[PDB]
Amino acid sequence: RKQVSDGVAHIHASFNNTIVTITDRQGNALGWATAGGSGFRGSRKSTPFAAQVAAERCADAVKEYGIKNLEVMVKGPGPGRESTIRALNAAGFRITNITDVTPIPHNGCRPPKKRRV
Amino acid sequence: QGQLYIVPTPIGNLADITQRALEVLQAVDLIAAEDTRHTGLLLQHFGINARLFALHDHNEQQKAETLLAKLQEGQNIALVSDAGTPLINDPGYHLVRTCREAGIRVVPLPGPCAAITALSAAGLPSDRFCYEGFLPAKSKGRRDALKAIEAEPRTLIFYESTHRLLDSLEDIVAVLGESRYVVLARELTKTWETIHGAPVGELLAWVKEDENRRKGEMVLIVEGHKAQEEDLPADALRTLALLQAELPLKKAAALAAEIHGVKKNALYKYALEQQG
Amino acid sequence: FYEKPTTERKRAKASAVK
Amino acid sequence: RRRVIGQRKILPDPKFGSELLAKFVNILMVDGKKSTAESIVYSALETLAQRSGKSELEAFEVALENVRPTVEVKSRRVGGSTYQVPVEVRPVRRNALAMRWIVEAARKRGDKSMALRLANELSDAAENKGTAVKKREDVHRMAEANKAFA
RNA sequence: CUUGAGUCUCGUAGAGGGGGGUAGAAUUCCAGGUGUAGCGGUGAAAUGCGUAGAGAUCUGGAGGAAUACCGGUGGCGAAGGCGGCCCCCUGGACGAAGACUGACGCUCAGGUGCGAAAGCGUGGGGAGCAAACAGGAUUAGAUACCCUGGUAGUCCACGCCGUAAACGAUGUCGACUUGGAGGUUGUGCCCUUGAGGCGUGGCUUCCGGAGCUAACGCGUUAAGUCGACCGCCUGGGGAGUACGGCCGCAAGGUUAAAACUCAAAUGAAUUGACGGGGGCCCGCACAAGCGGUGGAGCAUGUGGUUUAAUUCGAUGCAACGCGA
Ligand SMILES: [Mg+2]
Ligand SMILES: [Mg+2]
Ligand SMILES: [Mg+2]
Ligand SMILES: [Mg+2]
Ligand SMILES: [Mg+2]
Ligand SMILES: [Mg+2]
Ligand SMILES: [Mg+2]
Ligand SMILES: [Mg+2]
Ligand SMILES: [Mg+2]
Ligand SMILES: [Mg+2]
Ligand SMILES: [Mg+2]
Ligand SMILES: [Mg+2]
Ligand SMILES: [Mg+2]
Ligand SMILES: [Mg+2]
Ligand SMILES: [Mg+2]
Ligand SMILES: [Mg+2]
Ligand SMILES: [Mg+2]
Ligand SMILES: [Mg+2]
Ligand SMILES: [Mg+2]
Ligand SMILES: [Mg+2]
Ligand SMILES: [Mg+2]
Ligand SMILES: [Mg+2]
Ligand SMILES: [Mg+2]
Ligand SMILES: [Mg+2]
Ligand SMILES: [Mg+2]
Repeated sequence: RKQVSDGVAHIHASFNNTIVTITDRQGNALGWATAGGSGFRGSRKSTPFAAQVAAERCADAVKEYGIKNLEVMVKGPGPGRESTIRALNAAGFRITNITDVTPIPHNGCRPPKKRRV
Repeated sequence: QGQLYIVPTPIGNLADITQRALEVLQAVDLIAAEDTRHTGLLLQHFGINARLFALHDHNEQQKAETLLAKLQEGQNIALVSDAGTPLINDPGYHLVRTCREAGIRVVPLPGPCAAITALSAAGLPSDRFCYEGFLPAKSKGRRDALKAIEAEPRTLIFYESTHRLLDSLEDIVAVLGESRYVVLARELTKTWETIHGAPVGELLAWVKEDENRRKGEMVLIVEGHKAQEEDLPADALRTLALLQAELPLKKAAALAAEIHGVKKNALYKYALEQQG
Repeated sequence: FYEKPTTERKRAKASAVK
Repeated sequence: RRRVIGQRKILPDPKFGSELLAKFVNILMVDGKKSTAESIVYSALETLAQRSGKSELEAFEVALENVRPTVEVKSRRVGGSTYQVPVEVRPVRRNALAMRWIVEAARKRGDKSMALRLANELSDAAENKGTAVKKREDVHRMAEANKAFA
């Protein structure tokens, strides 16, 4: 609506789900989509296909704003890391740079006990 | 092709075995037993030799297929437990179900049962009864289980161990009240056999008088709830208390009465009495 | 434990380097 | 492998540019039988108009629409072992792989010579017959059936 | 008397120790903006969070705990142990060249001190983690892993506890005994030209000779050749248990048997099965296709029914158009 035409895409990748959001330079979100929110459900459907579907849905929702150039941030690992990137690039978007902003701790807090399976 | 036999065993008195059971044990090729060693000793006392198979709940299902295959080969398998009869708080459910669904004859044999033996001499109505087996070992779980069966009008049969008799009795006193009549039957068919019936509080007090009275295995017979309708439903009271915690007293009582369809005056009086 | 994996990784010190 | 190479360039057919006809028999070359097929295609199509009631001009490729596969088996080394992992049919094997297995069962299946086998087995496709079409019914077993592990 | 052992002068490296500051990342929580139905979790789920607006993103603030990269078979410490950066206090070790004292030394039963983690007492602190515990799932029902939470505990100050596979399963000190390849700190000389070459010290890692060892293996940092002193052991179970003494708030710790019972227990190494630990090489074994059986009717043969017999043998991979 505001026709800013410039924004940044935040991607949060997790072993169980992936989240894609679009915001402006001031951090104000405009639209978002998730793999679980795009018809898929369960970890057995957490493949990069669901991630790209969610990215396409987010792009369709945010197309009303007329964004053309996006700076994309990657948060954490996950199958839907590059799939979301290509999905949003294919939806008429001009990529600028890929920034990895995964929150790596400097051994501050003790990690939860690892699984025994 | 061969049939499966559910042969009970004595509950502590060797002399309490049936002749048909001995004949079946000597007439079968494999005997599935809870603890081979135990059964082995029992078989030796009667001079019977046969094959023993370790069948307990831990590996029940795992070996159910093997037992089914053995039965299909025309062999006769007899199932026994350390005591009493199988399938009553003893392994055997999965094997019996597999045999039944596979079209294999099942021949049960009458025999000792601790719950039935206790009930016969319990001195309480036996027309209708509910067997519950062991109670939860945890205090919270035990209290919840006791509360769920508080309103049961039928006689209740429970199994009990010397390790938690005192705690279980205390929980019963707290939940069902000391006015309830309970019968404790200990070491049936043994030298120290003792059946004592009394109010729960009196029973507890008597048991605590001497540790010797809480030694061995036990069965609890609880008289069913009396046919009294004066007391209002407990669920309505619980809902009213929760709504009072979350909402004002008047709205809580109105909502509880509306949902449960009961008189509001009685609920309000009970709430006021509890608050006071 | 959070320390056993570190010891297991350090055990490979003598795998093929020395 | 880091990079992959495409298919080798091959010249077209000067007569009519029928790649399907050329690939039908070229893969099956043996004992110098190319001359037999070359001299048989024209002779067969001359009389096929009355032999089968249709001419091999426009009806030669009207019952092969289902031949074109959508998923093909590729031996890919993943997880430390070989697996199918059916991916979209790339042009390298979309048609060549399916074409190489057409005359594998319609070669000497009731005639003493290949004079009439090659043309008749394909002309019969217009009458709910033939074998090139049913071949696609076997690839579906390993595709769209094990998505949990693929 | 000066060679052992020490003192003085100069310099070197070091997560050595105690105390106080401060820095960055991250987790959690609180609050604001944008934004809107999901988020979280799993093998799949559910409990859990969310329209009184979560998760995502941004912007402030609070708090506790730990110090990514450097980082290394690297370094320091008697051992336990010690990792951001800075300051104050402080211990030890090593190297060059001298001067000094002149056996002042080594080892130590008792004794004294230090001593991982868990635990205890008092008073604080509490982000994350997490015994106990609650709930979900699974089961006919359980237990058990798995999931969501979560209390001690984990942190600080003082005091107690004095136990570890507290291990290098190797007590401390001194001397003698072929050699290579490193790492890490010194220092002397040659053009340090420099990284280099020539030597000379301390610590430390790997291979290996003689010798030793039951073998494994050790091998100048010995488990080799000797010397001084101390501690400890003489079958397995009973049992590091009982009784007593001492120590402790408690948990318990330390010292420490006997009856009875068995003819073994145990160490190293060798041979094969096992195996899924693994890797490798083969065989329409699999891969990619060709044609069949099983679908239907026949003929033969088998298992069973009947019969007076339907003779008997093989009747899992090695039988059923087999003996015949
Ligand atoms: Mg037992
Ligand atoms: Mg039993
Ligand atoms: Mg320091
Ligand atoms: Mg210093
Ligand atoms: Mg301090
Ligand atoms: Mg912060
Ligand atoms: Mg050192
Ligand atoms: Mg002098
Ligand atoms: Mg001493
Ligand atoms: Mg501690
Ligand atoms: Mg305690
Ligand atoms: Mg404390
Ligand atoms: Mg406290
Ligand atoms: Mg539970
Ligand atoms: Mg947990
Ligand atoms: Mg938690
Ligand atoms: Mg010790
Ligand atoms: Mg240690
Ligand atoms: Mg030792
Ligand atoms: Mg060994
Ligand atoms: Mg060596
Ligand atoms: Mg030795
Ligand atoms: Mg002895
Ligand atoms: Mg002791
Ligand atoms: Mg004592």
